Amino acid sequence: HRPGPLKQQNKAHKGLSRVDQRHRASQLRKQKKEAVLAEKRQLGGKDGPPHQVLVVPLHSRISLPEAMQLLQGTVHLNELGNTQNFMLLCPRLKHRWFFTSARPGDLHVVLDMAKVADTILFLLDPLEGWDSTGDYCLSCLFAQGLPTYTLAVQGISGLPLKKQIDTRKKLSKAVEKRFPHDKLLLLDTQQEAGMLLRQLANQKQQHLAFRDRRAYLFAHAVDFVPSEENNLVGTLKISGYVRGQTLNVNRLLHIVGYGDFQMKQIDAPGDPFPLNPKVLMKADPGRQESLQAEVIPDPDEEAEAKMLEKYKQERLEEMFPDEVDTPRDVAARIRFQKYRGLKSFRTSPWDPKENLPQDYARIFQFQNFTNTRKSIFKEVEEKEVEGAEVGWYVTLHVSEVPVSVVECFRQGTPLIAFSLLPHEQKMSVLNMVVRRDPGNTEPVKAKEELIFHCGFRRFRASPLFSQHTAADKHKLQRFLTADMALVATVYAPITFPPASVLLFKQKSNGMHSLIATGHLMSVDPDRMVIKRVVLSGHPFKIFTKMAVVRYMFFNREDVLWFKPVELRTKWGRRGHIKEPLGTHGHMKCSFDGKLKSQDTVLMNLYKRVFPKWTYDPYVPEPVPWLKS
RNA sequence: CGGGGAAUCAGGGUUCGAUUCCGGAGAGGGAGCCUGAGAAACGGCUACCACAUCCAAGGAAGGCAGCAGGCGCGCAAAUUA
RNA sequence: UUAAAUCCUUUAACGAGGAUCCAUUGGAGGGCAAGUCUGGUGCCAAUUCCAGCUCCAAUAGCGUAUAUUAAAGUUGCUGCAGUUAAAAAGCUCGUAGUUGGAUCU
RNA sequence: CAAGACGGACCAGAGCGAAAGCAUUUGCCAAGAAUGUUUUCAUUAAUCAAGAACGAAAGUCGGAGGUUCGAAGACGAUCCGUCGUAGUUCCGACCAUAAACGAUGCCGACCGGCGAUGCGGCGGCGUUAUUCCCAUGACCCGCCGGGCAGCUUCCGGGAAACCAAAGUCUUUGGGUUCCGGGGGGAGUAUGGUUGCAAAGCUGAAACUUAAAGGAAUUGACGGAAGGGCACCACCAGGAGUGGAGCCUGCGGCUUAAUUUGCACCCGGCCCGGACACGGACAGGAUUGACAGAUUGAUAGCUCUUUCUCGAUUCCGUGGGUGGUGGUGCAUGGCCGUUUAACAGGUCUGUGAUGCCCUGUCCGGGGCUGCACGCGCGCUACACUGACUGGCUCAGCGUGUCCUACGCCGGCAGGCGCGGGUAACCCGUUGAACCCCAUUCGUGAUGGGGAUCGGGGAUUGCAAUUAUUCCCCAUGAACGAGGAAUUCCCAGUAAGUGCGGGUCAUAAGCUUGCGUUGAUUAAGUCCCUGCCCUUUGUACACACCGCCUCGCU
Repeated sequence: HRPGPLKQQNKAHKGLSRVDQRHRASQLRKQKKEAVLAEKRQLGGKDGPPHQVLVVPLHSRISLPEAMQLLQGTVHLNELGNTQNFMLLCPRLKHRWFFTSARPGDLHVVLDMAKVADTILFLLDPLEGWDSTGDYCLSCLFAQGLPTYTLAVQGISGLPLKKQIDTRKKLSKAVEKRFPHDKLLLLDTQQEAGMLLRQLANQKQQHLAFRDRRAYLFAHAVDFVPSEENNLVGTLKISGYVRGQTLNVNRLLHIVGYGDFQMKQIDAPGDPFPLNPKVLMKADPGRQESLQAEVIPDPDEEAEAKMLEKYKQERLEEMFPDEVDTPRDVAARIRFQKYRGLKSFRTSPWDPKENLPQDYARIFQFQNFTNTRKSIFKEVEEKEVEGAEVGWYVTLHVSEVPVSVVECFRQGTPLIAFSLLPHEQKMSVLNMVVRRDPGNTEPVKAKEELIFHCGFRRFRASPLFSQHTAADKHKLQRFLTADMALVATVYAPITFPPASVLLFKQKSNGMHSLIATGHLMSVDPDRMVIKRVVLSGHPFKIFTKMAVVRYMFFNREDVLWFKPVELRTKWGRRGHIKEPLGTHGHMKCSFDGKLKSQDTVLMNLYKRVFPKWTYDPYVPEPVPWLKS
């Protein structure tokens, strides 16, 4: 209310020096330049590991051995059954290299020798940028994480000179889609080889969080001491350079293709290839050595028919969101017994600890995941554990391995190990957000097996797909929709984020088809999947704010068991179940407004869903990938 | 760095000019010279300071704010034709 | 052409119907140009998020950020104000600086 | 008698001062504006950075004095009171700040009217100084100058309040000084400087925000206030229901219904489409029926037994219409009514006209049955009385059911004979209260009458759950009625009887009528209800302030 003129309201009474700046700049610049000089001096030099360079030809038209001749200063040519990986020492530029090669389509080979490489040298043909296979390996490499890379074109000087300049111009477009701001170097003669080696030697290094937070190692030499040959299990001796952090023997060691192992000793023999031309220092004892306790120690044409059926199921679940027909034989209070109805999907609460299954008795939990992650990261960043640290060529005595791993190194498969962080070997629930790659559009059922690449770890498992929303509960997606990003929930060993998430489908011919890509969101079992089931029916008698609906049920007590569930329609109004007619599922509903004859009455049933125990740590080696 | 100059422009003004023309200054920071008509010259020498190269450990050699090219810096800039 | 070339210019031959030999970038349903539109997704018919259609502008270009200038008479010499809106000093004597009546054919 | 303080009323529309400020007489001192001027000097001026004088109150340092008042403080109440410290007073040093205001630099020019006021000057009749013996003072008239302050004004200006400056401003320049640049941060930090101190002067940035602010006109608005009217409001009263019994109405409780704002209930009849499709049908579809029975009763309208009529047919399923349906509009004739007119209308006609659907008679019961709350009435709760007997007074009306008269029966009531279609007969309307006389005697009693048993008569087809009356046998509650209020000012309330309407018979509702006849008042808005005027002041809304904790 506004006061009148008779209301008494009084009018308010209104009542450094330039030399010093230059000196400061000099001091800060000296600090930054000395720190950067130390960081650049570590890699490739006499106080660090060799600079590891993985060479990948992105086209089938590239002759890899002649390029390897060009890159090869003294060469120590180590080789395997099919691959040749050679060390290169050059005191002219004072730099040490380990040059490895990998053909695209060998998924484990390229992914492993790129997840230890410091540099990736891509090779291109002058005509096109890359084939479909090179595109596939580039998609996988972008998914896993790229270190420093360098682009080189191989046969530009084989073309006539009249086109050569224009060719490079054209190939710039063929590069600008995926490598937008990157120069193209040439590999024709020894002189360009020296220039390329110089570009690789002095270059800014991309640093990757997953492999620098954990100590890792690429095994240069591997041999075996079997305890019993009939047992096919014995002590393994793997020699390579310490790469990421200080290697402490009291932590578990993961081999990327064979899982976790306990390691007993770290010895430091002489460096076989030092830059400028038997002693053991550590011990085993199990007073703090972690144990391998992943589980709680306390106790023809039918395939095409199935594929078309899955296509039709994806179409139906796309066009009907969650509609499932009521069974005419089984009682709805029995088939849907473990279901409840929610007035509110978003705001109505749900107990995270209600009705936990047996499998959650086999996993671990965090009282606070964020505080634990900060504590372990602060410990691994600030403290300095008394172990073999970065630079020395060490040899690992690891306790028990299967023998076949040794045989793997005899064909040419790289052997890469890394020390786990604490709490990594323990199983839990991993929720990891994924998005679908456009190259593949085959249907993906939610509870089918898939191959997961998560943070140096490969395993076969069955996830659950749910929506990535901002609510406390997330509805189940039974098909991986190829437009948005969903969340896969799985039983998996604990991996502390960040880490890359690659999903693959095992095809019939042995190839892995890429499906997903992304980051591990969190590791917590308190996330829940909510299966949402629609029952629908016809309001066959419509009156003023009161309707008679059929085709919901077929018994009479099925209405009574599901009475307190409110109803909704496709056209917007809600409704409440008043009372059944009898014996046939006909039932009177109370509605806030009038219903159309073409309207359909619906209700939802909710059930809390948890993943399945499908964790297989063995991933078979694919055949080389090819475009179909 | 200064000027000729650029942008806007009713008129007055305002903002910019490191930058190919003119003048000045410096050649990692200071200093002292030799020769020469002319230099306090650095693609000349001599020291100190700061960095840094080869070495047989005795010694020797250094100056891209020239053209390319690299690292670093960064929001930010091209071929060792 | 030129040192030798490239490009342009000049000319043989081939080279256009979905002439697929396919123009983008932004904005619009409060105000300057441009909407009585649709479909999913949640809260108690209103209502968060997402994909679109239709329209509009400039066009081989069009957004964005930052600085600055013009709009701006919000720095005012031209050309602002100072009762009640930001603002005139407690008051007067109180040197420099600024301004200084009329008059000589 | 003394000490310190302060100069009211006169005292303003005043005056003076640079401002702060300035009110007892007298004397002294040194200044000052305006006025007057045919004096002098002759540009000597205007405005302020620097620097300097003064600067209310409170405050600080030395003294003196301490009446009143009085921060603090001690007490007593719960913004006040008693006592009173520093102070308030004077002198000498500091401090230099105020809403230190016209919230409005200073100097100069130009630009409306008016009649008042303060000082000076000029001109002028008159009245006064107990006619004043000339001037002088006080008044009176007019003018000039510098003031303080008003009223007025399409000078113009302003966003408006308003301004003779806040004008002469986009048609933008008289001179000069200080000073603002959205709101906060913030007059804060920092440095300098002044001060004995309290503090004074100078004075940011980071950051943060989309506003901040000025002026004016306004509907509605629970309400609020002034009045007025009213016994459906009040004061003083009268009669009281509400206290008891009976009766009646809303709910509530039972019930088959106790209908409802003969409508109800229990049983038996009667009839109740065509269209399409599929069935039965002359071997016979279907109609009529003697007789007996079921039934509260009979009845071919039913349950048996077959006589006859023969196409006049009869069974089922449809979300398909619908017709002996209800309803409105345009529509042509026809009454009575005030050429004309039908808001009174009427009448078998027209639109494949819009819409919504596809009960009769008979018998019985019930129509408040009753624990109750919700309201009107009758009777009495006794001595101003009850019983009995005697005496003596009306009116409004009504009547082919009002009745006179005679006989009988103790009475309700029967029989016969006349009057009345009405100021004619009932009827001189022989009424009841009231009066007189007897008995009763303060006693749930000769008060009061309910509820009961028997008998008789009347009204009706029928009186059972008593239609109604009469007589006898019983005398329950009822002791003047606690907190809502109903009606009322003269032949009125109240007491008391008598008629009309409803009625084959009630007595219970409403209307009136007459008889005896009271208390209080000629007032009021205290309450209630209604009608006015003012207002959006009061409360509320609104302003602003005050607006959760716990580890890493």
